[PDB]
Amino acid sequence: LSLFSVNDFTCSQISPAAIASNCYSSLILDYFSYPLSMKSDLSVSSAGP
Amino acid sequence: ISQFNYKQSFSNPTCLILATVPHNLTTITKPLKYSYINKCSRLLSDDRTE
Repeated sequence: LSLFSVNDFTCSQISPAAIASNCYSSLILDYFSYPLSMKSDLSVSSAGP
Repeated sequence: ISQFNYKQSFSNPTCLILATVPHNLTTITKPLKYSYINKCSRLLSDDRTE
């Protein structure tokens, strides 16, 4: 969070504080280039392209 | 079934008896199905420990 300003912070089916506090059996981090304008198009589940 | 439902007392002398009601005796009422709890657990507030 310090390295990159967070334009949108959302967690689905989980709490951000909870993930940090609880030890994780596995951690997957995904980085991809994405346009700032299409905030709605990016979703955990959507009918969007 | 013994672990999470009913456990007999080791210290007191105990007898375990399994019996089936006769057709003639209608006083008993049959349950819809036999039901037992397979597991019982408590999740801690942290959620990392159960």
